Order: sequence, then C-alpha cells, then structure tokens
Amino acid sequence: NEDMPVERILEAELAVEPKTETYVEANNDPVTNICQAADKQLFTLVEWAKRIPHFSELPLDDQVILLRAGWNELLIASFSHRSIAVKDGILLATGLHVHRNSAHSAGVGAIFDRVLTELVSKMRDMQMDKTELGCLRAIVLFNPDSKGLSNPAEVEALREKVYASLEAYCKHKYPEQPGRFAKLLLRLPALRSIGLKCLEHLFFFKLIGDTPIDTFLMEMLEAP
Amino acid sequence: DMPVERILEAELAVEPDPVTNICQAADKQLFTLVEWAKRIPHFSELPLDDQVILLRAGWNELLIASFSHRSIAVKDGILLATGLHVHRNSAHSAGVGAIFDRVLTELVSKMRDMQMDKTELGCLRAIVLFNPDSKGLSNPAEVEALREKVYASLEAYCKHKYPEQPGRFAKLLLRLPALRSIGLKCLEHLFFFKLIGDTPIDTFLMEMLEAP
Amino acid sequence: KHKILHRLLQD
Amino acid sequence: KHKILHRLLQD
Ligand SMILES: CC1(C)CCC(C)(C)c2cc(C3(c4ccc(C(=O)[O-])cc4)OCCO3)ccc21
Ligand SMILES: CC1(C)CCC(C)(C)c2cc(C3(c4ccc(C(=O)[O-])cc4)OCCO3)ccc21
Repeated sequence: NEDMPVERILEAELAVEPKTETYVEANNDPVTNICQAADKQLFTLVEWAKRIPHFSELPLDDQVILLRAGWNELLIASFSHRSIAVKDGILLATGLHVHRNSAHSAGVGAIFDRVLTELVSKMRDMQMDKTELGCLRAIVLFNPDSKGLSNPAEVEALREKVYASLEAYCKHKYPEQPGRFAKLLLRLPALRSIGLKCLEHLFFFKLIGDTPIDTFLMEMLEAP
Repeated sequence: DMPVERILEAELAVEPDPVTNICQAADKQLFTLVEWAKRIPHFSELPLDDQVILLRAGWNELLIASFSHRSIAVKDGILLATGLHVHRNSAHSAGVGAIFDRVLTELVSKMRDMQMDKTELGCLRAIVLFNPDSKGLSNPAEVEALREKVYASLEAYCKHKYPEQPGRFAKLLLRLPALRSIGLKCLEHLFFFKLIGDTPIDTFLMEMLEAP
Repeated sequence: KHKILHRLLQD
Repeated sequence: KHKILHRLLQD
C-alpha cells in the first residue's frame, strides 16, 4: 500500500464524516430533506476526492468527469454504511433519521428498500469497516469506463492500485475470511443498479418542479 | 463442489435491419441459455421457482457476456450466434450506436485486452446467475452460498493459471458493474422496441419481456 | 405465467 | 460547464 495507502483512504473517510452533534441537534417533506442532504454532501464529496491519493494529480477535466460519473453511487455508499449504526432507516448527513414508513408514504419505498436490503443489511452483516468502505468508494471514483477521460489508462492504473491495497488489507485484517475481498467487490453491481434507479427518481422530482433542489445538486442533474 | 471444469463444460456444450437480426439471435440463445444453466453445478437442485427467478433476472447480462466474449476477434463489431456479423456502422445506422459502442468499449475490448479465457467467462456468468439479491427467492442464502463457491473456485483458477497476474481475479469481478449497467440499458431498448411495434420479436424473447 | 421457461426447465 | 464543481476542484 505504498502508492495507494489504505491509511490515507481511511483518513479521507473520517475527514468528511458527519459529526455526532449534528444528529443530537434534532431528535417535514422526506424527499425535500433527503435532497437537501444530497446537496450538502456533494460539497464534502469534492473534499473527500481531493484526499484520495493521486486524484488531484489527474487533469482537472478528468477529475470533473469522474465526480460527475460517480457522485450518485459514491453518496449512496456513504449513507448506506453510515446507517448500519441504526436498526432501521437511513441517517442523513443533516442529522435527520428517515424511517421506512416515511419513505413509503413519500412514494419512494421500493428504492429505499433496495438500499436497506442490498447495501445496508449486507454491510452490517459482514461488519464492513470504514477502511473497506473507503476503498470501495475509491474504486467507484476511479472509473476508467467514464466517457471523455483524457487519460483512462491512468484512472485504470489508480483503480488497480486501490483494489490491490484493499485485498492486502483484507488478507491481513481478516485472515480467517478468504472470500471477504470478493464479497466486498460483489456489492458494486448492486450499487450501480441502485444508483441508476435513484437518478431516475431525481430526474422525476426535478421534472415535476415540486421539490426544492439546491444549486450543486441541480448542476449535477443538468447535462454537461 | 464447484469445479471450474464443469463450468467450462457448460460453456462449450452450448457454444454455437441489424436490430431484427440481433433480436432473432437473442431469441435463439434464450433456449440455449436454459440448457447452459442446467449444466452449472447445483443450479438444477434449486427449487423450480427460484430457477425461474434467477434466469428472468439475469438473462440480459448472461447473453451479453456470451456474445461479447465470442466477438473478441471481431474488429469494430460483434458476432451473432446465428453466424451474422454486425459492424459498428450498421448499428449506428440502425439507431442503436450508443449502446452498441458501450458493449464494444466496456466489454469486448476489455475482454480482449486481458485475454479473458472461456473458464473465466463461464465463472463470471455463473456468478451473475447465482444472484442472491434477486427478488422473490425462497432461499437467498443457498444462492449466496453457490455464488461464493463459484468465486472461490474462480480465484483459485486465476492464481494457478495466471500466477504472474495477482490482480486478475479482481479485474474480472470489476467488469460486472459495467455488465449490469449495459444489461439494464439493453432491456430498456427492448421494451421500447416492443412499445413502438416496429421490430419483430419472437415468442421466447417476448415472454421474457412480459411482465411478472 | 411463463409457459416456455417453465417447460424447458422442468421437462 | 459545471461552474460549481470546477470552482471547488480548482480552489
Ligand atoms: C430519490 C430519493 C429521494 C430516493 C431514496 C434515496 C434514499 C435512495 C435517495 C438518495 C439520494 C442521495 C443522497 C441522500 C442522502 C445523502 C446523505 O445524507 O449523505 C447523500 C445523498 O443523493 C443521490 C444518491 O443518494 C437522493 C435522493 C433519494
Ligand atoms: C437493443 C440491441 C438491439 C442493442 C445492441 C445489443 C447488441 C446490446 C443488443 C443485445 C441483445 C441481446 C443478444 C444479442 C445477441 C445474442 C447473440 O448473438 O448471442 C444474444 C443476445 O439480447 C439481450 C441482451 O443481449 C438484444 C438487443 C440488443
């Protein structure tokens, strides 16, 4: 993990983690609050990316492409892992706790359930730790398939560096679990599918014009 | 329990308007898809209802993986199971150039660059088949166990066959998110073709597109 | 529900 | 041209 230290990736994760006081300070439209949280987190996502080894060394236009291509999955991965701390629902970065009943009444119960079943429950069952989550997110970030990349080979090289470090980390931290590395990578297709379905919901909310959408989220939703 | 030799055998035993030809090949390959699944260790032991769920859930991805690997020697195009070759230009003139290019760039070209072999392709398809997240499964734990056995066998195969390439196993697994995305987009195109009613669609393909 | 798929699997 | 994102990355 010399060129891609897991210690640095963990550091990046901890650096943008919502504070305990934010949750304490609190405990009405569910979708509006969720979208507000997403906008807030888009700013911290940029901060997080800059802390991932070598991301800032990529040409600016490629940094832009990678973040536009992966913000949806990157944010879902983040709040999903954050939510293993509660028995049900999801904890928003704004401190609010959204329960299943609220999601269903709001009309987004199916995708909310997919997140809880395919991501949250699986992360909690295997006790995915923050270092592992951080590496999976970095892998998602370094997506060499993103169209428009000036140097996709370098992004591909960076991704390979991350999964090499992640495998070494898993082998050392959990020697008793040989298939843990594969198990982690195999949550990525589910994350991809869920991210695509979430985007479909966001475009609908935007199209209706009923939901307040802040500046950064709006920019991410508007074509290049 | 999940020998790579059996997976390789399942792959070989089934081994064979541009849109109309492609849809004709897809219908043809759905029949062989079922036979392939039956040859995958332990699939036929699962309850019938779960076998149906797994195939209706992964058929798009399963078929795309198969023709993509078959097209590794093709230049700027794909080789259909019917023997017909479809070039990039033909796909573009038919109005499906975007998804066609994703398949060539994210799948075919990637498989060619790393020289993915038939055993590895078989294992990835087996992993796709045993999808424990499929809704409605009566025993998701059993399907999860079968998937774990496949990637355990796949990793062992990679470490034995390609000892000089430590990251090969991960490289293989990381083509699955792209396959998932392309499969979803392809399904969308098929639904649209059906809606318009401009493209012929055979009985088996039609059934797969029929709501639950 | 799925005449074709069921038959191929069963028989 | 992604005004905000560019400003945040360059910053
Ligand atoms: C569409 C809607 C309301 C459906 C349900 C879920 C919870 C998946 C969801 C998630 C998002 C979100 C998101 C939500 C919360 C957070 C957070 O609190 O960290 C950050 C991002 O934005 C983009 C990706 O995920 C946006 C909208 C929706
Ligand atoms: C939508 C359209 C025409 C766009 C281009 C691609 C090649 C992706 C495509 C793929 C399919 C196919 C498919 C195509 C070819 C074969 C074959 O030759 O083995 C078997 C299956 O069906 C289901 C999945 O993949 C169907 C339609 C399309």
